[PDB]
Amino acid sequence: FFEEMTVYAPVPVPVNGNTHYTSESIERLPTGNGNISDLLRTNPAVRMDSTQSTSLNQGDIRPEKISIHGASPYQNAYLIDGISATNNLNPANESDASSATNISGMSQGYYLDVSLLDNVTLYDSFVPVEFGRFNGGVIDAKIKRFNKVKLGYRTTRSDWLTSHIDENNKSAFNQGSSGSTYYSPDFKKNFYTLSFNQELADNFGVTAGLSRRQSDITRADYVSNDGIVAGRAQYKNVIDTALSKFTWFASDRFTHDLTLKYTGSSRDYNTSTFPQSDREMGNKSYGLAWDMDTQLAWAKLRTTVGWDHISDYTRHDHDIWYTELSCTYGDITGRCTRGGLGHISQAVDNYTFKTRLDWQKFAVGNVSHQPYFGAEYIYSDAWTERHNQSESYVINAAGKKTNHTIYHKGKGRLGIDNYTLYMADRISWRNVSLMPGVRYDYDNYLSNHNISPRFMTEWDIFANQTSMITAGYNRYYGGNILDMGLRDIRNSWTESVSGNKTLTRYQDLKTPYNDELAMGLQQKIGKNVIARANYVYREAHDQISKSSRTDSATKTTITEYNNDGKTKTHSFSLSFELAEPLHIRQVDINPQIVFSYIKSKGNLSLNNGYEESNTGDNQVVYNGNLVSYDSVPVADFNNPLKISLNMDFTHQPSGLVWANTLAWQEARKARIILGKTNAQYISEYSDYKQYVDEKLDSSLTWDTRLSWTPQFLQQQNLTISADILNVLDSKTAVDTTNTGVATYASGRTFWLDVSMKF
Ligand SMILES: CCCCCCCCO[C@@H]1O[C@H](CO)[C@@H](O)[C@H](O)[C@H]1O
Ligand SMILES: CCCCCCCCO[C@@H]1O[C@H](CO)[C@@H](O)[C@H](O)[C@H]1O
Ligand SMILES: CCCCCCCCO[C@@H]1O[C@H](CO)[C@@H](O)[C@H](O)[C@H]1O
Ligand SMILES: CCCCCCCCO[C@@H]1O[C@H](CO)[C@@H](O)[C@H](O)[C@H]1O
Ligand SMILES: CCCCCCCCO[C@@H]1O[C@H](CO)[C@@H](O)[C@H](O)[C@H]1O
Ligand SMILES: CCCCCCCCO[C@@H]1O[C@H](CO)[C@@H](O)[C@H](O)[C@H]1O
Ligand SMILES: CCCCCCCCO[C@@H]1O[C@H](CO)[C@@H](O)[C@H](O)[C@H]1O
Ligand SMILES: [Mg+2]
Ligand SMILES: [Mg+2]
Repeated sequence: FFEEMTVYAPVPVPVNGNTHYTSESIERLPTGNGNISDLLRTNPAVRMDSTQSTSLNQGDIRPEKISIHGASPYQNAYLIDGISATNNLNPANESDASSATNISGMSQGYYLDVSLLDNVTLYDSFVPVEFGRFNGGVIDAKIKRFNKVKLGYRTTRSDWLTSHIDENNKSAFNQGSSGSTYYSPDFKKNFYTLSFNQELADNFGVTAGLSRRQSDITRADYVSNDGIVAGRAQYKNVIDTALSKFTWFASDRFTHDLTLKYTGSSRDYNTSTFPQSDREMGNKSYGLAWDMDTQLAWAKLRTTVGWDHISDYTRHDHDIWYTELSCTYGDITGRCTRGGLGHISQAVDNYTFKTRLDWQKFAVGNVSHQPYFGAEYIYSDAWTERHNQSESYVINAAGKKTNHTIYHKGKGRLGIDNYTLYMADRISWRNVSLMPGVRYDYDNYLSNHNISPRFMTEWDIFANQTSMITAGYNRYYGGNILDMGLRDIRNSWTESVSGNKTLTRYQDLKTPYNDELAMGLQQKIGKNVIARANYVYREAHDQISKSSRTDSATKTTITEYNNDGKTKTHSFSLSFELAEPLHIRQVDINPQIVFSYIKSKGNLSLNNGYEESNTGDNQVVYNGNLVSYDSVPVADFNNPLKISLNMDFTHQPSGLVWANTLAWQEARKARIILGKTNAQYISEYSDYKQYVDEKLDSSLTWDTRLSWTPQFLQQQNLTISADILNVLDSKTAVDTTNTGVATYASGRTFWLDVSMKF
């Protein structure tokens, strides 16, 4: 509806607030593990946490965190075919640790292998009324409709990866861990894909995508008090993906779709120091969706009936975790800790009922109107469970148990009703396009009536589509964190002597939101250059943070959640591309320059999210100065300037495609909290928290993918590809400890993949 200059460049970029990633572009770009986060790292609206996936943990194949326009990584709406696929149970808890209540999770409900998706669409700004419950952006994964059998093999290993490690981390890295932080010294990645589409009957068919991504990380199974490794074992990390879509083109009026979705993540861990501490930590999501499109003469009606199960779990091998003062395990003699703390889980089931009505285009004088309305109902069943009774204790040689704790078999469930109403009008007069809209959200979890005004306007300045300006104002209200209401039930299962149970105060919370002011320019320079300039301003208000206290008499820790967090972020992007690529001796060259600049100031850390507790600090000492906390730069997802030269080489006679991305990223600042002993500390300001920012290293990263399709074979069935990540083997310090011990980004990495079509 809005006029747009299509992206012919190597890397997709934001057009009118949205970026489209086709399967061609997902396959052409080197995407590592093939998680949606690998696809979106190149987007100028996105910032990753460079301290997350480092030289120390390339074995892990799970999806990574993404910040859109300064928003936190738990504030994005992840959807599959327009249906919510976001894990709102407790996305901030990523800890791989073992405990009675620890469960590792993230915001992505399904860890989807992107190589099976038809396309992925990211909305970063000018987001329409249909999308909601997010503070930063919307990621919409789309499933292919029948239109072919493809087999794909992809592999990599620790031998093909260069690890830049500080000498201080060498021992922990070789063992495979340091307490609850796990490393991947030795690993082998085998990824298998199977995709097919088959017409089953007249106007009826199905598409099925299956993917098994496995990483076998080798660590020490047992480490002694001395630090002596006794043996090594293989810890299976696997993500299974199963996607399927049935389409029945029943008639001119009706079209039916039935979608089956399933992602199975499973990771084996153990505590090196504790014998018999094996545990399976995982995440399982599956669901169904019946879509129906009814075409009438005056309007189009789209209905969706859906069910999704999103879960995370910890399943120890053992049910008892205990400390023997005189060890009876194997040949261990001293004090030893053995076992595990059973099986726990957390889940949310959504029952979705959506409707959208698209009225036919009509005129009121010379002003063209195309309105649309939506109504949605989502029932959420959210729960946490302790599957088996567990115990902990210290036992003496005689058999006397002390410091005994019992974890009781239990389950706690929550029922939530979510409603959505929305309407927008597509207004078009001459060279001006207008889309005014309003979205309404209500839930009985926080019981807040949320009104989101949504407005974007586009002006074709000369009406020849050479200069187009887009401006807009939009409000984005986020979703809920179900842990707040569920944790107390999980903490009540604990029966111990001096254990503080929890009381969580959250029902008076206002829903967190972003106000956005955005301006976009699409400009044709000369005959062959397309230039895109975008500015996005985001004010993040009523951001969730907390404060706590422990009460002795009642033996309770009272956490009171609040809306004290606030950030201001300025986002700028400048892109240059060619309408026509160069042609030299049959080699087609497609070049692109992308500038991305994101500066954010706030009184919180994005990684902390709703668990942030320092928002009550109105003032801080920052780099020797007593300043307002809101004026201080945000400490994470903080590499402000990004400059990229992207270049695709295509030589059809030889069946070769050469994709290259050269990315220069600005150094991030590592925040350090100063103690009274610190040389830079100021006693004058002792009543305030004091921080110093240490700038680290900038990174020049060259990622490449060389794809060969042997021309001798009829139908071009076979394709062999090589991916090289960080070709220059840049050594970049992503993070540093208080002592000065540095964490490094990953070094040169080689990926080999084969695909056969039939
Ligand atoms: C398509 C994938 C081709 C892989 C070719 C082998 C990659 C070699 O990889 C290199 O090997 C060196 C010696 O073993 C190591 O020192 C380097 O760290 C490693 O990057
Ligand atoms: C219909 C089945 C579709 C997927 C086919 C690929 C499954 C690969 O499966 C893998 O095979 C390996 C064989 O060496 C085993 O060692 C692994 O444990 C297994 O996960
Ligand atoms: C998961 C989908 C459930 C619906 C069952 C599939 C019905 C397919 O029905 C098909 O419809 C065609 C007309 O559209 C006819 O020409 C075919 O003979 C008939 O098999
Ligand atoms: C596609 C389905 C469209 C949305 C259906 C809206 C149903 C509204 O239902 C109403 O919700 C109120 C709020 O909890 C309740 O107080 C009322 O008792 C209930 O009937
Ligand atoms: C949170 C308490 C109700 C849980 C849902 C139970 C089964 C569906 O009952 C729902 O009740 C709502 C009223 O609250 C209505 O708005 C819905 O239309 C109705 O489907
Ligand atoms: C078509 C969509 C209809 C649903 C709109 C949401 C109406 C929310 O309405 C609210 O319902 C609560 C009960 O759950 C009451 O406590 C509130 O007083 C009432 O304002
Ligand atoms: C398509 C490009 C649009 C350019 C928009 C104007 C430049 C925005 O610039 C911003 O202005 C703010 C004003 O208070 C300052 O606070 C920011 O530091 C500054 O970066
Ligand atoms: Mg290596
Ligand atoms: Mg309330």
